[PDB]
Amino acid sequence: MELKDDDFEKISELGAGNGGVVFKVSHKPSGLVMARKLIHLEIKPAIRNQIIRELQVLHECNSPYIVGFYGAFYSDGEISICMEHMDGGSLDQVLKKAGRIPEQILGKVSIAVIKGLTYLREKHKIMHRDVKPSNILVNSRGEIKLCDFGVSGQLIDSMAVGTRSYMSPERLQGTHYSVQSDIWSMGLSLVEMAVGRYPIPPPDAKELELMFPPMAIFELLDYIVNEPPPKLPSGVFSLEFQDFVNKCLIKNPAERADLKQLMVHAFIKRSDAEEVDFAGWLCSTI
Ligand SMILES: Nc1ncnc2c1ncn2[C@@H]1O[C@H](COP(=O)(O)OP(=O)(O)NP(=O)(O)O)[C@@H](O)[C@H]1O
Ligand SMILES: O=C(NOCCO)c1oc2ccncc2c1Nc1ccc(C2CC2)cc1F
Ligand SMILES: [Mg+2]
Repeated sequence: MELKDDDFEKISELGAGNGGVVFKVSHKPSGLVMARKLIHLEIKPAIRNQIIRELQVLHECNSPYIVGFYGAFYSDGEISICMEHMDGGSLDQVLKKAGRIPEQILGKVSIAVIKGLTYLREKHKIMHRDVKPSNILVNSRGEIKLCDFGVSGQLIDSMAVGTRSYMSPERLQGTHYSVQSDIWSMGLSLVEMAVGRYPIPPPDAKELELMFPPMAIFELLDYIVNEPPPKLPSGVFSLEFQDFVNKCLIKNPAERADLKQLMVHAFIKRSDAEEVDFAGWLCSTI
């Protein structure tokens, strides 16, 4: 069935970001609750068609690890993407209430992200391009799914920054980037979720014993691309987790681990085995 603007009705607002705003909406004709992302773009009907046309491949993106697609259309200066409402929000949100995320959970998240990136790569030749905690959604059935990935080339072009980059050093420095870049974004996200805050600059020895100003733009990018990469603090994380993220945060994208390798890494194999009531822990956390 086709989706259109008048067939919808706002329930609440799920939040916004750089460029987009997302509503919890009811699709009157189906009765389905959906998340509707609106993206403001002043753009000629020729390209706004190609964008909508390119977004249709989302209908073919079905995975337990990828957020469901209902449909996409253009309204009034805004292209809408309608998707599965994830009643548990983004890991960004859960990080806020949770403070830290237990290594055991993170291992479950890691599994989802890898399988999800793998799905997008293997079955669609799509790289994510924007991996961070807010584009990893969770729900009450304990599912973990990726969203806001780079399906439509033209949309990418039409959106052509903030105070926190999850961009790999190679992408910060040029155009010489690709799927390895997502691995970095993951690594960083995990360290952030692991620790409780954005890992750059790394915490003082003090700040660490405590757990257990905001940087200038250039000052931060200059760190990412030129200082050694962040690390899980010794001691309170398994040696396997530490190696996992260290492999993700290698500065040279060709030396950096790839999806193949991470999938059979000690940490993943170990997390695969662990009995974790992710669902139970999530709701407990809310
Ligand atoms: N499908 C969804 N279901 C439930 N909540 C969602 C969904 N999509 C987005 N959200 C929420 O809406 C918030 C803002 O979404 P979004 O416009 O994509 O930007 P962001 O990921 O928060 N930050 P940014 O990537 O810098 O724009 C997210 O943090 C989620 O909490
Ligand atoms: O959200 C994006 N950027 O977030 C900044 C907004 O504040 C985004 O950037 C894209 C670039 C190219 N094609 C698509 C998207 C896309 N959005 C998107 C992609 C996939 C899905 C799957 C159905 C769940 C949902 C989406 F909303
Ligand atoms: Mg987003």
